Amino acid sequence: IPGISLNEDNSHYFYTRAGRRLSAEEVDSWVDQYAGTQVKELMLCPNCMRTSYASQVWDPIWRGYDPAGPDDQPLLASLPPEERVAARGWIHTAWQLHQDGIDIYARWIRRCRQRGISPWISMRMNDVHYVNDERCFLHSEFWRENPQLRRVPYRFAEWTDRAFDYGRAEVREHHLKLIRELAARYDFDGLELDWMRFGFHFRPGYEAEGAEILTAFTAEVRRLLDDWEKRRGHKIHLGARIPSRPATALGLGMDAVTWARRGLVDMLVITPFWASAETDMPVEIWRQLLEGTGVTLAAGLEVLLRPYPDSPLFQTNSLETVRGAAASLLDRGAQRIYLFNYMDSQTAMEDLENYPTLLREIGSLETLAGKPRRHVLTFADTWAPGEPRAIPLPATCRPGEWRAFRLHTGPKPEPGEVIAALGIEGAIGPETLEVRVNGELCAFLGLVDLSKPRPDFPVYGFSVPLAAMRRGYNLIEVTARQELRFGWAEFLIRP
Amino acid sequence: IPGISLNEDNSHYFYTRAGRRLSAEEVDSWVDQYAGTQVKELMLCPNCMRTSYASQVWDPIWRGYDPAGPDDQPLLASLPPEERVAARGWIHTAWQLHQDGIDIYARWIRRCRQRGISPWISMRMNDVHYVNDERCFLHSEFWRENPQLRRVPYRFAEWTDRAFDYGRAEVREHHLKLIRELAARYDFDGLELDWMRFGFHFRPGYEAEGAEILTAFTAEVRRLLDDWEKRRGHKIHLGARIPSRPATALGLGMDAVTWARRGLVDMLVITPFWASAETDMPVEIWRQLLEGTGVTLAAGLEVLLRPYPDSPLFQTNSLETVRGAAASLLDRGAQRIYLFNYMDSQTAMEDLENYPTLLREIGSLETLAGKPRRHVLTFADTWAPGEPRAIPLPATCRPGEWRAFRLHTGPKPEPGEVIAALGIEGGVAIGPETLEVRVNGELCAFLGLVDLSKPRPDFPVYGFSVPLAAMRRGYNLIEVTARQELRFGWAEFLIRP
Ligand SMILES: O=C(CO)N[C@H]1[C@H]([C@H](O)[C@H](O)CO)O[C@](O)(C(=O)O)C[C@@H]1O
Ligand SMILES: O=C(CO)N[C@H]1[C@H]([C@H](O)[C@H](O)CO)O[C@](O)(C(=O)O)C[C@@H]1O
Repeated sequence: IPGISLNEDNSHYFYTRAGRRLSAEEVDSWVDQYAGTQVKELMLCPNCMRTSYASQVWDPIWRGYDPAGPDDQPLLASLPPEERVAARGWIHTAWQLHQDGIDIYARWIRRCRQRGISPWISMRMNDVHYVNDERCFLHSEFWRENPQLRRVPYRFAEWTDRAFDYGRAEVREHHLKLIRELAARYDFDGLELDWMRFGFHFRPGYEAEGAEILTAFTAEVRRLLDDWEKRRGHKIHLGARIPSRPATALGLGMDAVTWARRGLVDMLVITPFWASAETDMPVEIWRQLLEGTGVTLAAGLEVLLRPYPDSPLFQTNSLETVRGAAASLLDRGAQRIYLFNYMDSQTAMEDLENYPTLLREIGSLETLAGKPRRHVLTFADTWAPGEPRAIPLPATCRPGEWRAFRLHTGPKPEPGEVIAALGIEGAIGPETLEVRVNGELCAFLGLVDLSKPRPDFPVYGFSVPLAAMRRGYNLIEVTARQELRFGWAEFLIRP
Repeated sequence: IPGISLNEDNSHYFYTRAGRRLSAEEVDSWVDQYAGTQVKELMLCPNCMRTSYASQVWDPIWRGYDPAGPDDQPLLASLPPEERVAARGWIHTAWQLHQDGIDIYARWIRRCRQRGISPWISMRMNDVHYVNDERCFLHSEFWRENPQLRRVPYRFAEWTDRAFDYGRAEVREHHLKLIRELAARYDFDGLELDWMRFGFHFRPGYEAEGAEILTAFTAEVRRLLDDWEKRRGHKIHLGARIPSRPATALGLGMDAVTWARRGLVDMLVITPFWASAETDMPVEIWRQLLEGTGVTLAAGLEVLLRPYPDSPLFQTNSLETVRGAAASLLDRGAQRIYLFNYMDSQTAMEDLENYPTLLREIGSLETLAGKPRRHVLTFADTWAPGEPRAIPLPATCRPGEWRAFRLHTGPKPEPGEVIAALGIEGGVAIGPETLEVRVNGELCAFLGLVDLSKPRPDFPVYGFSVPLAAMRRGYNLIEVTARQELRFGWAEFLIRP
């Protein structure tokens, strides 16, 4: 079966377990929820601009920390009073584990290997959370002291504006120092260069030179791990997270076809940044690009599910919507489903009771088969600077005009019900819309009470004749008698 | 050098030479203007829904024609009186040629090799001109009698709604009858399948089964040409015209990577349909996709240059703007520049005096190098039904907001002037500090209003002096912020040593 790669971020475990002395036994139990599922690999993130373990070459999260002191101390001063409580949870929990001689990543790796999971280290290569606050606890003293090493000096409109420029040798050396320590300190099966935090690593306009620079950096990483294979006596993998379309990937200085062909990486994770999980990604094109290279292609899901970038909705995926994306992507040739931000609490799916069910279904077409699923239209949140953007929603239809929406619904539906659903933003009757799926007339059903995630405007349901649906993309065509704007579209498949 | 491939359409010669009695010598003389140029292959197109030659298996353009009759005769009755004169120039020149025992395509093929040019035939697979007019002279009787074989029966909002559905067996057989006759009648160096007239071949939603079907159809074509290889005593090439981006090509049922890997085709032309040349096409991606297949990748240019699909401007490329596109696409790895609608008259660049210079320059970075060129921002006119569209212009900038435009300018600039030029739509006057323009992060000095040569917008264009050493090989980034709300309708890089 393809199976699941699940990412545990750098902060979550420390935020959620704060205020309790953690025993080695408890730390170990975290790995156990993942045993005997479709999870093949845990990607354990130990860093932002700072480490959550006791690094000797970077700043740990607790550098500057007074354990005994009040919340209002120099490290937390720049935060509002209530946000210091959460930040100090992370800082104090990670500190107290060090004090107790517990290395969390050393214990998780060891427990993974007992429970038949492959343990990975995922490194955040260029995290910029809260760089609007130059005094923030989670920035490195290296970032604070070296404003000249940033990507964009002439403006500050986005956090990525203040990310590090890997065009600079001092910047590449800074990140290679952590990878050198991480190789030494931890015997992991694989290192995953998480380029997708936050995906922007070069001066605007120098991305072509950047592609050469990143390919050369990757080669140095692979050479280092080749040396640790001998010391460690087992193969060590190298993977990377990159954008969802191949033109955007190259446009952000990530030429992965070259990394693959030169044998530098053996896994690639195509993924959005954050704003929504892309239900539509061109997997088939990447498979053709990567033919013969021995690289596993993983399709990355994010937790949010949102219809367009300006939407005020911030709801997460549900078991049904993840079943929809999983079936789609596996059908298109994904060799792994990768879950970022699907954790056991706080940053997680809102229907959390379904978590164990999810970890045992979405890694295979046979386990998803004949279970209800939802294929929601969304959008690509990440484009190279000045690259034309393609955003389906929202969509206006004037009187007598036609609008089409293609949605990837993966395997041909089993015997059962198929609904096409359309949310209208801003007053329709049953004859205002004519809806066809693959040419075929769909019967009006009336208003549909959607489970979360759902818009906050009316959703109208159309009955699709079962035999209309095909394998892969499905085409919703509509014409309106009155001017309307669409803000949501999905297929629901219910055997 | 990569060189040029140049497409002569099915109608143009007959339109422009109408009302002269043509001799064999004159007919031969057409090829001669392409001799001693960077043109390597003439793509000769003999068909729409009707052939311009005397077919035995399809309708010639003159089926139903009364040579002696008046303009107002059955074949032309459906047309406005003025439009009848031009239509009949096409029908009567193609008819008279046949009456005088001249097969125009036989003669062009022969002359081509006398002149060192490789001659190709280029078939239009699904032309739909004027299908709003059910009684139009240039439709096949097969098309008129078989409305059930069209793509879309539930509406007529575009010509492509009445295109044929290649998902049907009877449609494939109809187009395979023409290929079988073309391979028998003409000794060509290769056949091009022109899928991009007009690009839409399948019922909306069935493009996945369409891909499997067109791959098998391409496999039958290749197998048939393998047979003719032994009869003709030399190699016959098979090529196709496909969309500009791999996701759209597959979405319209064209899996060219499979055609290339299975050895079905040895040339692919990536191209827009019509509405504008694309100056930005992902050549480098296609090159990675086709690696190890020996397929010749050609970048197709169209004659129109327009900034956005809803623009009312209909101006053609200039020598400078083709220099621009050509340099960009070669720099990116195009193994040929392919010209569509760049004829010798009527359907032609507006600066026609510069056509001989064009056919001697755009074929190599060496012959383009140091020469004035323009790199204009446009748009891709063709997307798969319901595929989201990425259109850069027009672009609104609110006060203190930033907008970026990435323009592919191919080779680094030689010692000279580089200008970023930006057209502002609407009735709003800017000051010289209204805009802040950066290229690859570097400030560009306001130059004032630019008087662009055609093609150009009908709204003010402002020029910014780019520091030379800012510019890089490949994509170059324009970043703009405005102190007042503005809409951009035009962007370019002008590079003049
Ligand atoms: O906000 C929290 C928990 O309070 N953690 C966030 C977490 C957090 O801000 C970082 O781990 C800080 O280094 O960041 C992410 O992992 C992310 O980058 O997508 C999402 C997660 O919700
Ligand atoms: O309209 C005319 C004749 O004046 N020729 C047009 C020509 C013409 O309509 C067709 O050859 C008729 O089948 O079509 C094209 O080649 C085209 O498809 O882009 C354009 C060309 O300008």
